[PDB]
Amino acid sequence: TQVCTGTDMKLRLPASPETHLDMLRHLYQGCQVVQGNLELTYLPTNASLSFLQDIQEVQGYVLIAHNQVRQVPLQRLRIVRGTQLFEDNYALAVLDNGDSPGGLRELQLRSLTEILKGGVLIQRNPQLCYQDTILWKDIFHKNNQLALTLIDTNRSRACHPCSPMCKGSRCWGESSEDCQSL
Amino acid sequence: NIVLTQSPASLAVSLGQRATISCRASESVDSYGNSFMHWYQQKPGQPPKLLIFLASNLESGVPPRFSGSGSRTDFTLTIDPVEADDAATYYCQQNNEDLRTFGGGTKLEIKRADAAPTVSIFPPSSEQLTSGGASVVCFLNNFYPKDINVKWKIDGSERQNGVLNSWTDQDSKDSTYSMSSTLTLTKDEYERHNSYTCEATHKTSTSPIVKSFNR
Amino acid sequence: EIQLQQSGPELVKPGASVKVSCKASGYAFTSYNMYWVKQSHGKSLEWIGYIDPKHGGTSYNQKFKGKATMTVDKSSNTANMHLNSLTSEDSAVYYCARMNYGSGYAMDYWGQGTSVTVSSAKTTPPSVYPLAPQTNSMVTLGCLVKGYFPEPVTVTWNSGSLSSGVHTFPAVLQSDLYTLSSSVTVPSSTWPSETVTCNVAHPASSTKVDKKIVPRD
Ligand SMILES: *[C@@H]1O[C@H](CO)[C@@H](O)[C@H](O)[C@H]1NC(C)=O
Repeated sequence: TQVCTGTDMKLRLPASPETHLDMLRHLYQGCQVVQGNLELTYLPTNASLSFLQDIQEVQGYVLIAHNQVRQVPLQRLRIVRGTQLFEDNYALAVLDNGDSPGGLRELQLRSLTEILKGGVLIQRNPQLCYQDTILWKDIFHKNNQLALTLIDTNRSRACHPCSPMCKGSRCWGESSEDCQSL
Repeated sequence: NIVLTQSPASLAVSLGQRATISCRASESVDSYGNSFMHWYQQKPGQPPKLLIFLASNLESGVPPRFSGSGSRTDFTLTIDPVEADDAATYYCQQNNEDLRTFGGGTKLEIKRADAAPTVSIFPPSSEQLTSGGASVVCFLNNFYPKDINVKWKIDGSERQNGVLNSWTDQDSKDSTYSMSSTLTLTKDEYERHNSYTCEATHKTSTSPIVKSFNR
Repeated sequence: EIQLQQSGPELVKPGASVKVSCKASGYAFTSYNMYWVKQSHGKSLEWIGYIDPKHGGTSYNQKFKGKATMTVDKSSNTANMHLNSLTSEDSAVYYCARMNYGSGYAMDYWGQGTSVTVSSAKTTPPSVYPLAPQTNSMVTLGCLVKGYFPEPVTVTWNSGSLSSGVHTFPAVLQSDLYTLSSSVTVPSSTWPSETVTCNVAHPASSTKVDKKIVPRD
């Protein structure tokens, strides 16, 4: 498969919106396996992110933070290995996305079935729905001994229920294609 | 859940001998080229202390008399040479899954030479008698092994009811035990009789050690 | 040096709740997860959960979900564990312990433990009685500490200047009262010529008493 190298920018503000998006597009276009951390930060509402759509594996951690963009197209992401972790604890960190209102509306991690190491931190995403419905224990791998969670569900909009097609009312978004594969 | 089964549950080892404690896991505790097995020492009334981490790594500051070996489902803590300060309970613990589990513990008794108890009997205090009660106390101090029999005799007749016994844990310096036996009576019942005796029978002699007083 | 300082022993009524605290010093508190562990008397260690102090992520043993709640107070470098709806089966020693990533997530520094007693029995100070004894070269003296609740008491001899040769026995509970004894052995040349006094502190009843040992007839 096509591999790319990840970043280690964490929450630092980029030097320029243009050079930032250009760097991410050139890094991840066509990429399937990120050998490193997938950090997606400070992206504005009009950001074109189709270049992420082939990512299937992240070897480090995924950080989605300080974005106004309403969707992040990671529907093909199947595994986060967590060989590096955000704050040495979290394999998936979704932070401060927000503030039509800006801000991530759904995670839409339809293919995510395994986190091998590290936990899940979801904080201060005022338009984010459904993150409380996910059974994270079905995603943490059996040898993941940092399977800790903090899922902030405070939000500023009312969420429509998971699709009635979804078993156990667990979903990554409103669509019947967004049910959690359990 | 990974179940950890320690063997033996207790053992007695003499100074200078080798102690071997085994931890058998119900499934592998290995992943990513690591054995997620650790070992702790807990002295009575203290927190556990880390000895060995990741099956074989000696924790800094721990004497190299301690070592760990093994892999997959079978692990061993070795103490060689055993020293008096090793009297303690030892635990294995794994975290190859998020659910941490511990073994049931192995109690290590230090085998020293047998020692007879030093026996002392004490009458009820005038203060307690003034309050209406009457406790007779017998101390049986610094003996080994722990097994011991105490008998209370009142005017030559044995009394079993109303006796409370308490043992210390094995001493970390001299590897002995001590015990107290307390016979509690009412003042009026205490005043019914004259001779009070505690008789200590211990492996070190066929003859009991007898201490007595007359009210 | 790294230290984890836990709050003192707690007596709580059945059905109530208790907060156990664990103050960390000697390292960056928010850079390490904190484990919580239960040990019932004479039993093995049980994992309750662990918490990340920086962002508050938690992982609980399912067995303790909803009995225990872990929180942190970063300003005071303190991890707290709240136990709710307490029963007799919650009487135990509770430990905090630091998680070490590099050491395979081992528990490398432990607090001293907080003993929680769940009970309806009333706090009662001890009665302290002298145990007075000669022919021998060493003489054994003692103090009987009777009828107190809850644990613990602290027994010293000569205000702590007699520390060698002491045995303080574990307390035994009877009809909601504890009793224990303490013995001290000294050269017959130091008693009765010089005085020997036990001092018994019982913090839960805000008492501390002295009993001088005088020869029996
Ligand atoms: C997105 O919006 C910003 C203003 O917020 C603008 O400067 C930028 O050129 C826009 N980008 C695209 C691709 O339209």
